[PDB]
Amino acid sequence: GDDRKLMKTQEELTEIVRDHFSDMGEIATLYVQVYESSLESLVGGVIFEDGRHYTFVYENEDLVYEEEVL
Repeated sequence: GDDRKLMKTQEELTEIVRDHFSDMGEIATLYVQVYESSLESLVGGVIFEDGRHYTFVYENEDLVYEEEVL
């Protein structure tokens, strides 16, 4: 009888993404635009001081990213 499944938090999903990019440069602004309190996913891009906006999607084990270009 199975009601003890503990998942991530808005802390943890962000702390993964933050701890990652802290090892690859310096962030002007970090935030989340979309948080899954029901799954373990994280999107909100990331903005560097140096003017490098990237999108970022942590999906399970795929940590995909790309430049923001519209």
